[PDB]
Amino acid sequence: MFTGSIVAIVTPMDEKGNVCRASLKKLIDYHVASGTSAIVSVGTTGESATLNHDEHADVVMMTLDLADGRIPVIAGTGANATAEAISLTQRFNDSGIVGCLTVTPYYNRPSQEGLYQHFKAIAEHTDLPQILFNVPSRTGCDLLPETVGRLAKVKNIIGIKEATGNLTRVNQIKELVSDDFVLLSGDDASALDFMQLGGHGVISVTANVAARDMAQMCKLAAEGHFAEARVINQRLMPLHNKLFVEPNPIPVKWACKELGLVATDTLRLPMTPITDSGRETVRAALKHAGLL
Amino acid sequence: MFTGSIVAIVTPMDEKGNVCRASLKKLIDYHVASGTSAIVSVGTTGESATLNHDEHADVVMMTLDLADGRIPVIAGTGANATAEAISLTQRFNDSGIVGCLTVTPYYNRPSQEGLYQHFKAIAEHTDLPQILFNVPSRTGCDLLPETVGRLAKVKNIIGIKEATGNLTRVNQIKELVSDDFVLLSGDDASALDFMQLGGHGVISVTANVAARDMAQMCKLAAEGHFAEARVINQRLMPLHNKLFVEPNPIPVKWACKELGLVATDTLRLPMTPITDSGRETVRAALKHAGLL
Amino acid sequence: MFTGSIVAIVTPMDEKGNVCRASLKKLIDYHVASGTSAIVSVGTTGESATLNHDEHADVVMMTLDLADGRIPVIAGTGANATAEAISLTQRFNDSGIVGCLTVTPYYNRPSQEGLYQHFKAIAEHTDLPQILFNVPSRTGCDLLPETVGRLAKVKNIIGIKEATGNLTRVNQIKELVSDDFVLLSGDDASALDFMQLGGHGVISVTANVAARDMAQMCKLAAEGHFAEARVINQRLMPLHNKLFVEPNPIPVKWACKELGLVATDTLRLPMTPITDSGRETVRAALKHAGLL
Amino acid sequence: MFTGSIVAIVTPMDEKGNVCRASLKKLIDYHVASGTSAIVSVGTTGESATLNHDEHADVVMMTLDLADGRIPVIAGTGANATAEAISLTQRFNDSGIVGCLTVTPYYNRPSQEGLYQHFKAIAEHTDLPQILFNVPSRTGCDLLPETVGRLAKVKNIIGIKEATGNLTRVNQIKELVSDDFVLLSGDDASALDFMQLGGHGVISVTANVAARDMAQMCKLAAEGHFAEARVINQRLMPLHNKLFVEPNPIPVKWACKELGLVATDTLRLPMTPITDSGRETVRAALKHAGLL
Repeated sequence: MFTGSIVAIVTPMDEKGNVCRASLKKLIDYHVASGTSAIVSVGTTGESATLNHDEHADVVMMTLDLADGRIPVIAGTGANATAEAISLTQRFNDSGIVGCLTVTPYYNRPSQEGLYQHFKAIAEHTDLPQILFNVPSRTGCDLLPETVGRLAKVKNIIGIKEATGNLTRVNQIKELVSDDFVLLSGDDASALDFMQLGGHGVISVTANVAARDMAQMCKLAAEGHFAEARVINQRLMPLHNKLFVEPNPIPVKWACKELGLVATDTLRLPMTPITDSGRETVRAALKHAGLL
Repeated sequence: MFTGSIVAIVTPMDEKGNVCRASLKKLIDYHVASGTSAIVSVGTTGESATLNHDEHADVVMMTLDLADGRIPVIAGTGANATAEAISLTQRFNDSGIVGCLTVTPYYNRPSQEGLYQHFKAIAEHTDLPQILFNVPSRTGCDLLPETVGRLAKVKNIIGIKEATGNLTRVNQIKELVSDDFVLLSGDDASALDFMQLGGHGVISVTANVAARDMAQMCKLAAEGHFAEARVINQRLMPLHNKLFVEPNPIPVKWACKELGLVATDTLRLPMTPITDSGRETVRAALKHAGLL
Repeated sequence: MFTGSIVAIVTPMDEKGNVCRASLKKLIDYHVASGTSAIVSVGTTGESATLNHDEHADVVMMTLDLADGRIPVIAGTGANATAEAISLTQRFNDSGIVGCLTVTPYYNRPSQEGLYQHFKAIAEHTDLPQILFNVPSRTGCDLLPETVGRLAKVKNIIGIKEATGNLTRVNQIKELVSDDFVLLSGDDASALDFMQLGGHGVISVTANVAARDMAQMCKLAAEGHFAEARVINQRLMPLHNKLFVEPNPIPVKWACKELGLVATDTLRLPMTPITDSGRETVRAALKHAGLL
Repeated sequence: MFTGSIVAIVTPMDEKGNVCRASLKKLIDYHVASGTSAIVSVGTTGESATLNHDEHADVVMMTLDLADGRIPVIAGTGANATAEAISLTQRFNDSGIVGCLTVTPYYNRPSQEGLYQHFKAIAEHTDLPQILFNVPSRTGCDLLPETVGRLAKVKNIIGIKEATGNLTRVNQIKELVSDDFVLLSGDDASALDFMQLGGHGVISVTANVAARDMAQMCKLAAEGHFAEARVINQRLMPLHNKLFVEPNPIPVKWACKELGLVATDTLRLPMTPITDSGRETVRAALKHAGLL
């Protein structure tokens, strides 16, 4: 499933930074019960940056196992070297995942033509559906709509997570691609606007802690009841902003811990513990959402 | 040596995309003869992003052996995961490299406190001199002068490659650190200005193909003879700019091949072959510089 | 009328730069026949910058006279000194205009509190409805939603022309103001998106030359037929962009001349004649729109 | 004189918002005694935006008479309409001012060709020396070095006040113009760096309240004694920054009043009184500078 509220799930860790199975199970049970459409495992919010490919794979397999068919799982598979992205993708073939979320190469700043060849080659060497992921603030490059349109012609490139926060992109992309190509927001604070403009859902950080509200908001939005959805969004808006008051996923892991959904808020360096000021900002956002 | 013209050297490759030993030797001899003060091996211009850590270590060791004590070699050791940066740094402990060039974590956007804990841990796991590297347009994050001052108090952290193109940083950093701390431009087009403000040199892309002029420009600059250094800078300014007409190192590798310095201009995806129009652009800038 | 397609009308000039009555009449007849909701007289596209207050007033009175009750007229009245904005506003009291379009002070970069006091004082000393105008790219300041919300409580501040091109502003403002406060796009290329998000119309440069299409697009948008409206918008999109290929109103005045709607494309300095390249770009956009 | 520390002088006002003659005389005496090289009368810091042209001419003439041949006076003559800039310039022909400081048209965003025709026409209607003024954050447009080179060939255009804060412009402009062409910082915080790169001085806001230190800093800089100039710059750096904590000239006028240099800190709307928090911020920076 590539529609509705999709959680960009945290990788819960113990005090030594290793995946905590008991916390992860609890989160998955929570998403099943709360009506989340799918789980992105080991994307950016899941600390893909600081797990090696072995641990990355373990977490995705553990997520599949615990999910036990009750909720679809999409694996993060992005890399800034095309050969590495292919290799990582091969690790998940015939695993049970329903798709992959794959980011524009970060740091090395390829051209549009380079981005096109990068994703075409990934797509060629798998049967798994691919969701492109654009986030220039993190990567230093910007997959423009024209190039998205070229890539949408590839059979198994089926959608895009668009995280510019630039809402003009929704209809620039939409007019260049087929009606079943999926447009997903990657920016929680502008996500309802994104859907109102024609987007089909959101890959969401807020959904980690407000899963039920997020699920209802996205369904109301898909039904065209945008005013009914804005009431919920307005409740969630302090969360949409303050979950990024310190680098993601520091705030959301703290929030998960405060709610009792995970055992510890431990991250891996270069992420560092939440400051006390961040604590009180996030706690106030959780209260505004009605979660504490 | 952490002063004068330091080349951010390309990793020349055969048509298969693997390191070409004869081309690399030719490049190193060229830098020895040209007066280049040091080599950065497998930094960004050397395609650190598309080489695995074993391949990257093989290229550093091969560059060191080929230099044969004639020119100091600095290893690129950057990673966006701290444990991974330590691990890569440790491959070079007691190897003969004189120091490491280590970038701010890219993509995961750490806070200033995160940047501090990252570089500090790295420095504590090595005896090698560490040069910080700040390049916000590639990384999505910006190591501010205040934090550079903090890290400069670590015995082992001895300078910064500053690639913002924002020349105010030279004296903001200088007043916060000791006189022994080295300040290096990471932006060829503004590097002479950077030295005129008190910078000690440049880690240069232009130097790959104009090593003699670059060495002489930096020597004049260190001596305070700025007007004569500008005459060289003006010859070189089209290269400073046009070597980024397409994503680096696509232009510089083609220019190396055109000058007979390397056998092929092959790169790894997501870098792609230079376009015809970029070919003509770089040819004209080489001509302007008097090289072709 | 402050809803639908509102033309930011050109001030047609003869060869000496003086208002051309015959061309202006033709334009007004054209807007009456084409279903334009209203005319903004002597706003930015009408060269408010280069007419003095006497000429400014003459053009607005001439526009009223020629309009002859058939179409409502809104006068541009903005100034970067509060006392000048008041004085200019007093010139139009009891003139027949239905409202004023008043820009954030440009150049002097006041604070939010300053912007609040600026517009409150203007509003206090007239009965005429006021439409706030935010356009940071031109002014160097940005009237934020919070401050719009404070100003909306003033009886006769009735709406805003929002020209950031940042579509998140629509619902940020809307939730802070009453349901009859009017939200108008000031950015043609993102205007349909703006209306789809809840905006009530557009103060438009494209409407100078594609009035009928613009009127229909805005009505379809108000009725919720967004797909039907996008077909028209897609026809107009090259115009929405290329009318700004050179500084507005240079392209649109040329376009008006090519269509025969005005006698000359003359502007006042520092606007200069369209280049030949601009000519062919704009002509191609007019053809794509089906106007030539 | 178009060299050294040139003050962008406030227009001190009584509580009614009109020019206060006793405060202005006190300021001019202060600059004569302090070693300030020249006064810019009714530039931006002098509230050119909120004074009509008659009031602005009255203040320039009063500043000239009070200077009584002891210190050269430069008139601000900027306007975004070319005919208006000419008219204002002509008020000062044969008046005793030594030159004009004239800004790129703000708000109407002319092309580079427009900027060329604007400044050229102005220069042709006067015998007075003209200093160009580029400040893109206020004006919405950017006079590039290439165009500065073009205008410098006009006999009458003799320098530029560069307020981008982008220090690369110093040598981009310098290589395109003759050695007689003057380069002046318009950004106090980067002005010493600007002079170290070959700049000839600064038109300064800081100098309003720290005229002695500024004159001495610029004198040391012209002599090449940069390290000793930095010691002064560091004393002054909190002012360089905090004098813009609220929109200029709100902070500098309050600081003038606190030092007993003017009778009131009154400004014209849309500038508003300094906040309590800004009061405390500016007080601390004055203390740091050793003035209070």
